[PDB]
Amino acid sequence: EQKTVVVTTILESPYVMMKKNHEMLEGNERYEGYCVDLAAEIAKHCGFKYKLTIVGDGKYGARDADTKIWNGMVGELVYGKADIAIAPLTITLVREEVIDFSKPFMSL
Amino acid sequence: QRKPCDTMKVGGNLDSKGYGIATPKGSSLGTPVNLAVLKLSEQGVLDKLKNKWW
Amino acid sequence: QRKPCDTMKVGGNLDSKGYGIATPKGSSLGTPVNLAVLKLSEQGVLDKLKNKWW
Repeated sequence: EQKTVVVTTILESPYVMMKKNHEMLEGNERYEGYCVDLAAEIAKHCGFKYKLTIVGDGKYGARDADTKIWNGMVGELVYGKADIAIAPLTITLVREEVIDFSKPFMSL
Repeated sequence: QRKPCDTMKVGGNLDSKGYGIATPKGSSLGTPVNLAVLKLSEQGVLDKLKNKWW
Repeated sequence: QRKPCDTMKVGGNLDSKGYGIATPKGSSLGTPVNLAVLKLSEQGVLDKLKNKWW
């Protein structure tokens, strides 16, 4: 009956900031920031339960050579460590063909 | 804005691109968050966040 | 860049937007048109025409 999801985010200082009590908090409390309160607003509208996590590779990361096998942040979606990504990540067809994307939230 | 103010832009920037939320193919979560993003996009709440964080 | 050359841009772009070809609601040719657009994009003719005209 119940369901939960895992979220990917990144500690980019404009978008996510490490709260001073960083020793022992959970990712749903470890963090604040534009991505964090955007995610909170999205969950406020959509109602789903979630947990925030950093990208486990901790980086954008490159394509695997001659294979384009995905980096950590994309692989955590495609290989089920997470089910949604809410991060400063560039829209491109070379990614859209592999995974779906929302409407952009900013233009830059 | 993060002091020391010893860095600066020059030139009129290079391109225009979007940032958005993403979701793997077939995941049910996709459209019910996409509609929420549309809600925020039309309600303009993002302007509060931009003010708060820049 | 035209002959009079008596005016100039100032600053960068204020925002970002894009053009799209448009047709009335549900026009059945629109998807063939979308395919034509996609192919002309992939063929780079969007570069060709601008490089001709500008």
